[PDB]
Amino acid sequence: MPAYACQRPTPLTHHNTGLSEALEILAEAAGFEGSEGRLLTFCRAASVLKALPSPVTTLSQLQGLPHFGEHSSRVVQELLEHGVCEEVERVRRSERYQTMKLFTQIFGVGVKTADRWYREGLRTLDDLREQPQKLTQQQKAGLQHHQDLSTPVLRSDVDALQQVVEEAVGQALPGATVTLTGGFRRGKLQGADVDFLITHPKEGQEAGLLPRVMCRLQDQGLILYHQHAFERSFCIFRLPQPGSWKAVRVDLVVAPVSQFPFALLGWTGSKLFQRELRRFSRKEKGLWLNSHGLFDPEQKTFFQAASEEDIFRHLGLEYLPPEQRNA
DNA sequence: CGGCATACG
DNA sequence: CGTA
DNA sequence: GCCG
Ligand SMILES: O=c1ccn([C@@H]2O[C@H](COP(=O)(O)NP(=O)(O)OP(=O)(O)O)[C@@H](O)[C@H]2O)c(=O)[nH]1
Ligand SMILES: [Cl-]
Ligand SMILES: [Cl-]
Ligand SMILES: [Mg+2]
Ligand SMILES: [Mg+2]
Ligand code: NA
Repeated sequence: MPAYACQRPTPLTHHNTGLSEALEILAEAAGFEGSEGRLLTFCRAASVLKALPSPVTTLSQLQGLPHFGEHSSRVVQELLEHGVCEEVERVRRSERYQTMKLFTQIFGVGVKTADRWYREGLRTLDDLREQPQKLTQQQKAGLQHHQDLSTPVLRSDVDALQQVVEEAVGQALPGATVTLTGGFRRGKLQGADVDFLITHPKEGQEAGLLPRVMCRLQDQGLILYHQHAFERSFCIFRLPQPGSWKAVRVDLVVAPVSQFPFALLGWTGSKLFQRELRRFSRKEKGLWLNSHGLFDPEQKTFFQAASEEDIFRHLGLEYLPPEQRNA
């Protein structure tokens, strides 16, 4: 078992679901308290279990696994012995955890805002609605649309949405393309949103594209919310339903075709996979990775990539398809 | 102990 | 600060 | 919280 998640296949479904979900509660709770290091260890421990070829049935099977020390091992031990971990249940039940979870789920609210509101005594969505003066326009939208946005987007929803985006993109710039990325590209059957990557085969033609796309979508009546030169858009989209419609989150990003492999890798995730891949690049290979490129700071040169495969090869890593990046 | 991914709106 |  |  290698120490970095980008060094091993992680499938979407696996053999240690209950154990990884318990560790991810502790990870989440760590984040709500601002402990990014603890969050990372619990996420990595969880992810290690996702990568195992069979269920953990005894504590000894943790020996030598990376990211399992005293704390994570005890969590697993208790689940194996009793079916529950007391620390985990205590977190689940706590007012702090439940309210930070509820508040950070709102589009436009992060940990810092949730925490402030929590300290101010606020606890429910209706608490927030009563004092609407204190909300940003983004948060107002997030709160109005919260019920719809809390329902999963279905894979079976995605194609219709992609078609609508393609129509607008084609008018904005003939020849421009739309690629499904994010969780659905990793094989998820549901998601919190739909993430699309846009480019054009002629380098440079994509400059100024996203505002054109957004204005067209808004003219079609499809945009319930968006922030408006830019290259990322975080929207709320109108998605048809039987006799009605629902709000869904849609992310759009534009990249030049030279950067497309880096953007595709970066947006396809998982989020933990990308963090680990970047950490690996920098700490093991001395190369700086982001969604735009891969930089050698000694030669002061960028690696040209024509494919994700190129990028894995330049990092000396075995290729992982998107389905195996579910760290 | 230091480090923990990296960027855009 | 928010967001991916 | 864990790794190197
Ligand atoms: O903090 C982040 C968030 C997101 N991302 C990158 O952006 C991608 C989409 O970010 P996302 O929030 O849409 N998550 P996703 O994996 O699609 O699952 P879901 O919750 O169902 O939408 C993620 O999969 C990462 O590749 C980051 O790199 N860092
Ligand atoms: Cl589906
Ligand atoms: Cl980036
Ligand atoms: Mg997504
Ligand atoms: Mg997204
Ligand atoms: Na939020």
